[PDB]
Amino acid sequence: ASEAKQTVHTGNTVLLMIKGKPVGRAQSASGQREYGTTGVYEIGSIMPQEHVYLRYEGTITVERLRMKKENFADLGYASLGEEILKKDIIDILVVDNLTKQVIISYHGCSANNYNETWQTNEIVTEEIEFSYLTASDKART
Amino acid sequence: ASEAKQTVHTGNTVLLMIKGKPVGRAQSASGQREYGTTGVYEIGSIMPQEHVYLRYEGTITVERLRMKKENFADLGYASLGEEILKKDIIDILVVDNLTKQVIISYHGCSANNYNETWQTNEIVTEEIEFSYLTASDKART
Amino acid sequence: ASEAKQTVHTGNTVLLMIKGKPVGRAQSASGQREYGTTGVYEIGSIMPQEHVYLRYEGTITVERLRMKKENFADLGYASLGEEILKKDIIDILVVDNLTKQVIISYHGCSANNYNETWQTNEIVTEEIEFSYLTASDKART
Amino acid sequence: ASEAKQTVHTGNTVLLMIKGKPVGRAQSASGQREYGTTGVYEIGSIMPQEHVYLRYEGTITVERLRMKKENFADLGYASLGEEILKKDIIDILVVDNLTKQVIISYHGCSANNYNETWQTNEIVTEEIEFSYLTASDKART
Amino acid sequence: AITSVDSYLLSEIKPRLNTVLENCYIIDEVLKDFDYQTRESFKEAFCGKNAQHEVTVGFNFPKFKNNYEAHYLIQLGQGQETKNSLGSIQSSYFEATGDTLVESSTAIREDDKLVFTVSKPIGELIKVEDIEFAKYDNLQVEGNKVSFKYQTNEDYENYNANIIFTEKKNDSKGLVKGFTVEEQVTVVGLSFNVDVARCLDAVLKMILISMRDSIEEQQTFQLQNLSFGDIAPIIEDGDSMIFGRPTIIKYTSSLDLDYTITQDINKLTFKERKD
Amino acid sequence: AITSVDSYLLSEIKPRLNTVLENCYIIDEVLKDFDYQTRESFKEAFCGKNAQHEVTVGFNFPKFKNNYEAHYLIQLGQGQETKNSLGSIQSSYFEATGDTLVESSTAIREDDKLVFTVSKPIGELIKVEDIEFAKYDNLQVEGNKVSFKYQTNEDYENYNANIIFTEKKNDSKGLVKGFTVEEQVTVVGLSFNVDVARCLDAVLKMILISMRDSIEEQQTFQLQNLSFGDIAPIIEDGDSMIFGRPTIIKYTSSLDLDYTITQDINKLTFKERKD
Amino acid sequence: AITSVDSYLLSEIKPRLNTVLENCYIIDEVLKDFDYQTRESFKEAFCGKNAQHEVTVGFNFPKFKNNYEAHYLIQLGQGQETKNSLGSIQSSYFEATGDTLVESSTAIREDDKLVFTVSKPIGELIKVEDIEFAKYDNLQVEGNKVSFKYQTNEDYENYNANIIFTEKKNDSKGLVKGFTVEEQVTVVGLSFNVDVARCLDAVLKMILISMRDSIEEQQTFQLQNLSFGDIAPIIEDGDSMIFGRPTIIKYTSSLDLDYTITQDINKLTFKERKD
Amino acid sequence: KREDVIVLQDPYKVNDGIEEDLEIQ
Repeated sequence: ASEAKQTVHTGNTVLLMIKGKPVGRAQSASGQREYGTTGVYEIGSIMPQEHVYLRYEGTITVERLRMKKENFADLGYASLGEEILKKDIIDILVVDNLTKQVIISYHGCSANNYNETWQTNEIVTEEIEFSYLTASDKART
Repeated sequence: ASEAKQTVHTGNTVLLMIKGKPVGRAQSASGQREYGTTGVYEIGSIMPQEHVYLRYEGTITVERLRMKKENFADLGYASLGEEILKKDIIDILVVDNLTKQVIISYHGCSANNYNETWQTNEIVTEEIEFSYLTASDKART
Repeated sequence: ASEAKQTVHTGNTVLLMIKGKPVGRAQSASGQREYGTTGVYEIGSIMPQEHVYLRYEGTITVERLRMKKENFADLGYASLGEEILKKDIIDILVVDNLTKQVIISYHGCSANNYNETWQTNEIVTEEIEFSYLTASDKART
Repeated sequence: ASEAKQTVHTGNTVLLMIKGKPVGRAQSASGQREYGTTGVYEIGSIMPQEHVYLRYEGTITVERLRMKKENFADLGYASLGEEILKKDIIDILVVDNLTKQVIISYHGCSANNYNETWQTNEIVTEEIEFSYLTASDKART
Repeated sequence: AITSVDSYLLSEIKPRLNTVLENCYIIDEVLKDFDYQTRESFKEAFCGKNAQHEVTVGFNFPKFKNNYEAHYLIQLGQGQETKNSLGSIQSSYFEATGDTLVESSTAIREDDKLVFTVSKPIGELIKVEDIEFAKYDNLQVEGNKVSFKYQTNEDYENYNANIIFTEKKNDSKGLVKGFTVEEQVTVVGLSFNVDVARCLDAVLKMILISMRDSIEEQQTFQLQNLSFGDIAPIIEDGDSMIFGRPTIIKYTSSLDLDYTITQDINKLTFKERKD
Repeated sequence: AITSVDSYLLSEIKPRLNTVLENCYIIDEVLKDFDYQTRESFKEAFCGKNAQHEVTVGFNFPKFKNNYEAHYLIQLGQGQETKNSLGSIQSSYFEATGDTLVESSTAIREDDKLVFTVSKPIGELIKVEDIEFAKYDNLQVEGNKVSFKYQTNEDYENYNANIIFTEKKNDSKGLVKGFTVEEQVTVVGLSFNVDVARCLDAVLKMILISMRDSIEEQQTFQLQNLSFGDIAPIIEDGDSMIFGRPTIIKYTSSLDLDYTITQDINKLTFKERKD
Repeated sequence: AITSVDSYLLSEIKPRLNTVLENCYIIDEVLKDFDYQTRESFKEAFCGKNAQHEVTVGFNFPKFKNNYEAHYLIQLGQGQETKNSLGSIQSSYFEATGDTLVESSTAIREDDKLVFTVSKPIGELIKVEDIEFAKYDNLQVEGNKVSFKYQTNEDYENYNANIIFTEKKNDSKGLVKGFTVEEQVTVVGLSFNVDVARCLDAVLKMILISMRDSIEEQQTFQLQNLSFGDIAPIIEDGDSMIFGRPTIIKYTSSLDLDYTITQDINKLTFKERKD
Repeated sequence: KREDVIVLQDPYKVNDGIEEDLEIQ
């Protein structure tokens, strides 16, 4: 039996896709958003009379195991030097394994920092952190 | 036997409710309040002569498992871009499972930051932190 | 046998009392005091010629399990909004279970911050931090 | 057999003494000293030509289990308020259990901060941190 | 209030299990995921008002023979102390209070007040269903009955309310001394037919789920955890094996005792001194 | 919705295993790494439509003799509770919903709308294959059938679509109370020939891989983990030993129950007070 | 002061258990949660002054037959060292002191002072009930008796006070050398009737709760922890089984020894030197 | 099996009024 009213997402029901290509052996991803809320304090009140949105900052991180082929450097998505200046924006999509419907998409993603670890006793891993213009959860049912 | 004089609250005796809707698969929530107490020091005393309240800052966090439906983004409570500017305030209520009486309510809640984690070996989780104008524990017996 | 010359205090020989009322299901409490000692350095010496007391800062924290009744909010000791401004000072007493003699008392306690945690797998807990004017260990034998 | 040429100090061969009184149920103590060494850098050298001593700062901490009698507050060594201003300096001695010879003595000790912890499942503990004028290791054989 | 988890389990299980097995709709809801064959066989055997076969429940080591077609077996298990408060203090009470009771009570008219009657006196009123009395109504409790102003509420003269309240025992006051205990209790279903055991385990799980809304364990036995063992042959020396899947239930309760106080201050002797 | 992992495993394994053993290409893909001898022997024995020898699957402790040439043996194993929500609340539903169904349905013409028919009514429409209806199409569901505007879509009058949807049971509303359970189930292949056991284990691994795309465990039994034991002689007392390599499968599922609510507000009584 | 936990347990248990079983009100308070049948049976058997049946307590391995209707069995268990101080120093004393005593003593009139007499001399006065002597009262202890000024307190000539004090042994002084020990002691109730064992365990728990207010374990045996085992058949070789539920009690105590000092300084020899 | 752990008194048999070792003539 399978009652959809209580289902949740997991690692086996999600795909990470770039330019249609599913990135392989991807391990984890985290998303952050900051609206920069600030309160307004009058003289005759310790309490904040109201809150206001001021600034939108958002970053997304991706952890991956470096495949011998189609690594982020080979794919051209990342960069290692002045080649970065010629790299255009990208959109990173999280799409449902079952229906292939979209769960959340990040628009105008741009790379922030690049990390790779070479270790003796463990598989090679690399991490990338992007900064995006806007997020979207459209194209739903 | 059940002597009410010693009972305490637990995860099985509490409900988290928004706009009447009970949020599903909610895991944890924390509440913080800062009165900004400061002392007054005279010249002829190392001791603080008195303390005074100056500033009220309060935040509440919520941890949840992303259901495939009725997630904070789908519910319209959260936001992912400029849609936030059209989102009005909300009130988050913690209500007793037994009696449906209120334990504590936060008024004029506003969103501060949004966090979601996609991981391979664990269920998806998301965290939201709100900033509220005032708290209340009224409507008791 | 029981030789009092070596006895020590423990959780089973102490009571935490406010306004005569013993607070129930209290778990822990910590007390801090800072005299702000500073040294005096002359030109012809690297060593500090003397130390002097300058400023007295002290805080006490209390951890508790939220009983369904007589919680810090219901007791009126804490506050959740502008109600705080009408709350007067209190004295928090640590008294011996055996003799009901006093061990240490804090005078002119005032609330600094308020923390409460709602969790699924554990009993609800709340923490309060107070700032006090003076401490006393009088009324002994 | 017991060859003294290799012996070391331990918790069973040390006593902590104040004003001749051995403090009871003392657990640990740490001592810190800072000479504030700084280098001198010329224009024509990246290397530091020489180092110089500038400032002597030293602190000692003591951890204890609060006995029902002769606690640091009852002994008059510590203080809880303006009584501190009438407390004179003290000398804290670490003396050998075997010979009663001195190992290290701190002169002109003055109190910096006072910490006490009341906990439910563990014995009560208190911590004191002193600031001293000078240290000495005289009176040896 | 010392806690006997086994007796509470038995008292909760017996009527609730009988009610669940009474009707077919609930059983069909429970056994949705199971196959047609086992579901229908269990329904034919045990389900329905007129069921010929019947399940039973009891404690371990009974000197008499026990039915092994379908039975719930309970044994007490281990226990541990997990948390304590300062001085072992749990709560303070001014009036001795017993169990928490829920009673239905239709509203009644009195010359100045609408009232509800109750079986026993009131130590404290927790909640009245779907009511939030204001100052105007001036809610007052006077022993057995609770009352509110007649005039402005006169539309509700026969309100079919229900009440959650607490018994009153004495007017004395004292302190509650005790601690929290983390206890484990084992429950296993027995049947020479394995499919019956599986269905019995599923029913057990459902009634454990349903119990979480109960007043007593909401107030006394919070933090319920479950753990299931493997299907194993309980006995091999009979003509046919006994099959059962043990389950371990965990609870947290506050063992406590009321320490009375005879000290009551009613006068003050403020006098000065001279030298 | 109580979960019976063993029955789901059996239902997934039997048709899928039969289909996999039906054709030789898939088996050759599976057994790429094995040597020629064992691969070809297993293919000769079990593979192909016209295979004379056949594998079987069933639960443990069968009273009848069980074929030990090649068999899949299942036993239930342990279970544990891992995570909980506040008040044990999992989800809230306005309309009672059963299983999630996938049905193929060719498009049909209606005087104002193109429509798809379905076997059973609709509680909620999740997805229509390769379609993202816009406002202009005005997607509407009316019981059994789903519909969209005829005129601007008239090219697709016979679109061979398929539908993922959910059954409708009642119009009542309630709350879902339950928790998550982390369960372990053991599966072992049996054969007096060790090579057959190895190949059987490989086939088992492949079908477990293939199952991850299934709807039910995508919705119900997430977080699949595997663990393999050592090849051991299961029995030594026969004329020849039985060899098998147990495998442990882990799953996470949400045991839950639907708690109905009869409270429905339809009127408001806002009145002032006087003094 | 070396600690014998078993003897202290026996001495605390015997009179306290007898007093608890003396009256019915306390037993009814204890057994509130139990069913009517077992509660009333235990009350009939053991409770009341005129009870015919009686419980017993003793150590393990008694060479004589021991009553197995209801008995408390004690065994010493393990122990461990947990914490130490510098030089193993625990405390310093100027006057040798024995146990801490509590004595009731009615006030008496002396020509200049009100006084209380005591059984034995005083090494140190900890507390006098409901009194906080000021400087004016000039509290003084002179061996057996404690005294305060007559004139301004003359209203209290017959004050029914009680005293918590400490015995005096010698005028010598020394050091206390020792450490802390974390000890475990096992206690189990025995009965061929399981219900009697359950009730006995509940009574044991209550008396352990009550003991926490005792002077000795407040001063010597702090940090009490409890742990309960499963109900098990202690013996099967008799005509009928023995049933018991072991309980483990933990304590923390300070094993210590008084090291006397003969060095006493009474003169000083401050002299200069010349060269 | 012997009765040690639990002991019950000897059963209450119904007596007969016939004197034992009774002379007859």
